[PDB]
Amino acid sequence: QGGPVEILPYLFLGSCSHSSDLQGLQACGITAVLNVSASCPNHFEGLFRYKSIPVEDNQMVEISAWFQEAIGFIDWVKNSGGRVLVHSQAGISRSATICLAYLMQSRRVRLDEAFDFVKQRRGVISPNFSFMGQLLQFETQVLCH
Repeated sequence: QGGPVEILPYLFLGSCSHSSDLQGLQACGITAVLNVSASCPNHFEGLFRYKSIPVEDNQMVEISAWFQEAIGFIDWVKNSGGRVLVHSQAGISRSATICLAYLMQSRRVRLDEAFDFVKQRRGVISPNFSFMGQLLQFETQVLCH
């Protein structure tokens, strides 16, 4: 029971085909669009604020470089923009991971309570099933740093 990701009525995230009806419904009344494609951190605005995150092409694109970018783009929209929607590009939870950083550096809940809030269990990326070691790493990475 999961798939689509949505944090509060201001932050929205997709993942699989659900990103179509979702990104479209919000598109009608959207403000900041996190186009996870390329062109590095680009700040366009076809309709309001188009954000572009540099994606990669290997395994699942390491998301350790979008920590400050995610919380800087998502927070910059909630503090002035309005609604930020992160799109996907491989039926993966990469987009939900970006919003995770926001809830971490902004809500201070670490990937533990943050991942548990953005959605329910069932949904582990990369080799990380039945394991509780990854915790202080992302914490000091998105919060402390």
